[PDB]
Amino acid sequence: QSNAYLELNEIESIIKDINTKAQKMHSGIHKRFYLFVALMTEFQALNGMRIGEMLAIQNEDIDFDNKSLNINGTIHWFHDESGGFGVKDTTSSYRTIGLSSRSCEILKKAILENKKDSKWNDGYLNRNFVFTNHKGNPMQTERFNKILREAAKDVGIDKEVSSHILRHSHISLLSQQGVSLKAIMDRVGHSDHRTTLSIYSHVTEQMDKDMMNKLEQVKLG
Amino acid sequence: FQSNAYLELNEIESIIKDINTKAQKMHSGIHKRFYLFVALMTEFQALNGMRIGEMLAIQNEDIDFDNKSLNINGTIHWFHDESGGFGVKDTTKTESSYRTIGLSSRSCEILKKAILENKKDSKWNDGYLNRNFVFTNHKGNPMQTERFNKILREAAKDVGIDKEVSSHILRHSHISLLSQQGVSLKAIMDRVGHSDHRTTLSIYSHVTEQMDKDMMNKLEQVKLG
Ligand SMILES: [Cl-]
Ligand SMILES: [Cl-]
Ligand SMILES: [Cl-]
Ligand SMILES: [Cl-]
Repeated sequence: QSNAYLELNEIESIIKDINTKAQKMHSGIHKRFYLFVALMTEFQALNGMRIGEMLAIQNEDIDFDNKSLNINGTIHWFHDESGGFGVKDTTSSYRTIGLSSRSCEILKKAILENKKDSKWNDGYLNRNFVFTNHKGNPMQTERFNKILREAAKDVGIDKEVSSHILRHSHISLLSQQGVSLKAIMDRVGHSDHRTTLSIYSHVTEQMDKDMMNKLEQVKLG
Repeated sequence: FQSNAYLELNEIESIIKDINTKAQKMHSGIHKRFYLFVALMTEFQALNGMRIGEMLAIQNEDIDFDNKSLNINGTIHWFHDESGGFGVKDTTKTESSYRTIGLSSRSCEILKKAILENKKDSKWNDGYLNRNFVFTNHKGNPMQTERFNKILREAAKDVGIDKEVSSHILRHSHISLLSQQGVSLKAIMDRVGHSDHRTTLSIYSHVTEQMDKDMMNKLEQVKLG
């Protein structure tokens, strides 16, 4: 839609709820799921990629020195020869975007958890994915979304929620910060431009309506 | 098109302050009046973005203080009317940039100040020919643009601005401000009119290009856990 996004503070509150669930948990498997969904929720709100793209991120795709991420495939959901579930497709939404410092922490945290489980948990088959379940597979979309809805509801948000709304939220954020439609698309990808353009329009129209309000603040004498 | 192409808010603020400071030091009531009015005009154009000719053509009846709006319906033509008033308001339709714009409280304040001063003069000063203009000299005429520019220039010099200045830069400054506030080009255009749109366009593009470059810098402030 046109109003199909969340406010930063709504998302913050979602992430805090999920982290809270993560902390009460005893099962390490459940803890990892909730921990990671919290990371993924923030990451997507802060970077705007599709969920399929975020699930496909691998260690080599990140460049922490230059604070950039190379987005170059999505998940195909079938088993590879090793039993691993979910395989990366390399096969033109391909792009390189910039990572904030926060986004880098998020990635480092994911990778740290992954090094540890790789090393200590026999069931964790490292295939170099970053956002993984306890088996080292890219987390399944349906699972991420389920946890996200449940949190959103628990937190009293009324809107329907899913990974899409997070991507939309990032587009809404870039709009509010005065980024141009073209720059937003370089970052978020040229796919589904109708939706992107629809959000851009809605937001920039609110900003225009706020014009006299902002000018009210300006006194020079 | 450049940073020399408009003024920062604080540069405008210094200019106004310098102009008012000069006004306070003056003996001649006529000179003090010019300076006081140049200062009001400088702020008003910076806050509103009209061309100087349109600002000079503002009359009491064009202002709607209750709805905080201004009706921009004419510009000044520099010739004498049949009573000897210099500068006449032209409202011809074809040179149409006519528009209604919103005024801020400060802009309203500014207008009320100028009008109050004109009322004093209209009542006491025999040589004030009252034609309802707001931004006037002591004869009741719309102030001449060169006398505004000359004072504006000296203010800029004295305050250390090393840009080329005239009324235009104030209009450009307003456009720059609305661009930094994330106002769409369509909205800017409705407020400031379509005249010299090549310039409006180039300012908007320059600023929006700056804002795009500042993207990562802005995002660095975003943290949600
Ligand atoms: Cl963290
Ligand atoms: Cl999963
Ligand atoms: Cl005042
Ligand atoms: Cl004059």
